[PDB]
Amino acid sequence: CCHPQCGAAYSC
Amino acid sequence: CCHPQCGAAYSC
Amino acid sequence: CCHPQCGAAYSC
Amino acid sequence: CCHPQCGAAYSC
Amino acid sequence: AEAGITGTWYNQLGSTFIVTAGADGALTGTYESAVGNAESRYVLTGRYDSAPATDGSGTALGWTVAWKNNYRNAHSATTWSGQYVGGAEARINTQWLLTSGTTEANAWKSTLVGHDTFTKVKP
Amino acid sequence: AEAGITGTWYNQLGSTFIVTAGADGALTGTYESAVGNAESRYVLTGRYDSAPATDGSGTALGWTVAWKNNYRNAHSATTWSGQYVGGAEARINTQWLLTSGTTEANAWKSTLVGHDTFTKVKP
Amino acid sequence: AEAGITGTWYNQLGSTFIVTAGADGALTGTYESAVGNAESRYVLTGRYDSAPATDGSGTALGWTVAWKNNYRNAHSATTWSGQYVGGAEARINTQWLLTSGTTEANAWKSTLVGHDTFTKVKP
Amino acid sequence: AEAGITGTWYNQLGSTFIVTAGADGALTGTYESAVGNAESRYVLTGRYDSAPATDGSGTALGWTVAWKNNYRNAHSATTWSGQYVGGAEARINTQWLLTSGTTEANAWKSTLVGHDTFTKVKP
Repeated sequence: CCHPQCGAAYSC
Repeated sequence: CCHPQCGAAYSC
Repeated sequence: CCHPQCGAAYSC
Repeated sequence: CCHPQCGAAYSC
Repeated sequence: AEAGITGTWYNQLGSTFIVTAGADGALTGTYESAVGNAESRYVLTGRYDSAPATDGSGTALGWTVAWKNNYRNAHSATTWSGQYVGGAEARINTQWLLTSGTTEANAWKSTLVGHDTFTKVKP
Repeated sequence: AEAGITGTWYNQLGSTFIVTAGADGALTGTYESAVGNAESRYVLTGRYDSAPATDGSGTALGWTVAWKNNYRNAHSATTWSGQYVGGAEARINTQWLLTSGTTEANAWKSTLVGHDTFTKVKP
Repeated sequence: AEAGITGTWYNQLGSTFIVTAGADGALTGTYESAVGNAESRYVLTGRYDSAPATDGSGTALGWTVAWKNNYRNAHSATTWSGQYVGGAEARINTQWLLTSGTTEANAWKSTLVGHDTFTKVKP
Repeated sequence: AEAGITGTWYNQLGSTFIVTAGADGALTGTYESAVGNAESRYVLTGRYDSAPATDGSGTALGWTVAWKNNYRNAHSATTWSGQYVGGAEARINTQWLLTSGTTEANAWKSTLVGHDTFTKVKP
C-alpha cells in the first residue's frame, strides 16, 4: 500500500 | 422526474 | 424483496 | 493506452 | 483453477450461483434463490482468465444474468465483475451493476451498484 | 428485438464489437480495436432481455470480456451493463467494471469503473 | 486552478452547480434546478487538489449533496467524484453515487451509479 | 441523530476517521491511518440527512477527502456514499469512488470503485 487511503503510513 | 437530482421542481 | 436478485422465489 | 480495452494496439 | 471455480457458490443474501468453468475461459451456469424452485432459476454466461498467475494473485472473471426465464421477466440484467481467490477459504469477491430498461426520461436512474462475496458454504 | 441489437457497434474510444443476439437471450461475438486485427480481438459473451416492454423503454443487456486471446493476456475482465435504445440513431448506453487479478494486499484497488456509449456509425 | 473551478456550471440534465474553490482545497456552493427556485436549492461541500501536477493532468475533486433543504427531504445523498479539465472547452467529468436511506431488507438496492459532464455553457 | 454519527469510526483495513455531525447537516473531520501520525491525516467534509425517516430506514450521507495535506499529495480524491445504521452495533455502510488526476489519454482508467463498512468498535 502506497496510497493514503489504504492507510499508507509509508513512503514509496 | 420525482427526485431533486433530475431537476424535480414539482410535487409528486 | 421483489426482484429475482435479492432472492425472490416468486413474483410479488 | 497499454490495455486492450482503451483500443490498445500492441504489447507493453 | 478451473477445478477451483466449478461448483456451487452462495452469496451473503442466500442466492445460489451454480457454475461450470470451461477449458477455454467460458463460464456457464444458473443463478437461483436459496429455495431452488424452477421459477427463480436464470441462465448465466461469462468469461474468466484461463491462465492466471500462479503466484497468489486472484483469477479475474465476470458474468451476466438477464432477469427473464420461462416464468417471469423483470426487464433488467446484472453483471458481476471480480476475482476468484482459491485456498482453504476460497471466495469470489465481486462488485455488480444492475441496469433496468427505462424510458429516456428515467435513464439517469437506470443503474444500481453493489457488491457480493460468494463462498463454498452457506453464510 | 435481436434484429436491432445484432450488428456492428462503435464506441467513443475507437473500439469495435460485433454481436449476435440469439432468440433465446444470449449475446455472442467479438470485441476489437480500431484496425481490428487478430491480436486485438477478444471473445465476448452476455445476455439480454429478449422480450422487452413495448412502452418505449430500453432493452436491458450486459456482456463480459476476459482480456486473454492467443496473443496476449492482461489478466483482467470487463463487464458492461446497460440498455439498447433503437431508432434513427440507435445506441447502447453502458457503464462498466474492469477487475484485474490482484494479490490480497492490492485487492482494494482492483476495480475500475467507467461508461461507454456505442452507436451503429463510426464516430 | 480555483480561478478555473470557481463559477457556475451546468450538466447534461439542466441542473446548475454553483461553486467556490477555496485556496485551502475546500469546495463550497449550491446545487439547484433550471427554474432556480429556493425550494430546489441544496447545500454542497467538497474538496479538490489545490496543487495539481504540471504534466497536463486534470485536477481531482469531489463533493456531496444531502437532498434535504428547508422545504423538502428526499432522505438521500449524492457524491460526485471526478476531475476538472481546463482550457478552451473547460469541463468537469464525473461519476456519481446516489445512496438512499433504506431498511436492511432493501440495502442491497440502496445505491444508484451514473456520470455527469459539467460545462460552462448550457447544453 | 448527529450524536449517533459523531465519533470515531474504523474500517476493515485499519483506517480511522473522526467526524462531527452538525445540526445543519454538515460533516467535518479527519481521515487518518491506524498509526495516527500527523503525516497521515487528511481533512474530510461531507453532508448527511439531519432529519431521517422513522420507518426503519438508515440515514443517508456522504463525504469527500482530497488526498493532499501539508506533507503529501497523491493528486486524487475519494468520495464515500452510504448510510448510517444505528443500534447495538451501529455501522456505516459505504461504496466509494477514487478518482486520480490524469491526462485525456488515460481518463478512461481514472476512477476506482470499492466499498467500506465502518464500525465504532476497533476491528
